Amino acid sequence: KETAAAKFERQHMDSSTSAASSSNYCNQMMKSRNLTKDRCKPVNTFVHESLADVQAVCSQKNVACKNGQTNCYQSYSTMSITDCRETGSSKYPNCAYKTTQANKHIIVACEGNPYVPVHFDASV
Ligand SMILES: O=c1ccn([C@@H]2O[C@@H](CN3CCOCC3)[C@H](O)[C@H]2O)c(=O)[nH]1
Repeated sequence: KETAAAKFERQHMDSSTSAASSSNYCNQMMKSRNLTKDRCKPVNTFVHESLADVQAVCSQKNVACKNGQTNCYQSYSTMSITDCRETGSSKYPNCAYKTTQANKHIIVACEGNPYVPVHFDASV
């Protein structure tokens, strides 16, 4: 199958690129990470920091999750991220995305033992 931790890594981690995401990046990555199989996932963020650094966020600033749960954590430092946002003219199965790089604090939901990221909540 796929654990929640692994699913977070597949959907949200891209440590291999520092911050040079081309205009093609989201189009390629949304497909390669299997986020366009059942539908075009409308919004998805990739984090270009080490797995250790992102995992460390679960020990950082506790904040409320958007859904009202209390297991969200905000990074003390800004992180290099790429936001992928489905274009207005994107039509499944040909999902099309705008690629936007940012340096922002991330907010993730953490669960389990070990306590690790399982959802990407927001960037601020
Ligand atoms: O800045 C972001 C914000 C969201 N996501 C994605 O959308 C989040 C939740 N959505 C909330 C609205 O209903 C559809 C699902 C997912 O948890 C997360 O995968 C981002 O990736 N980066």
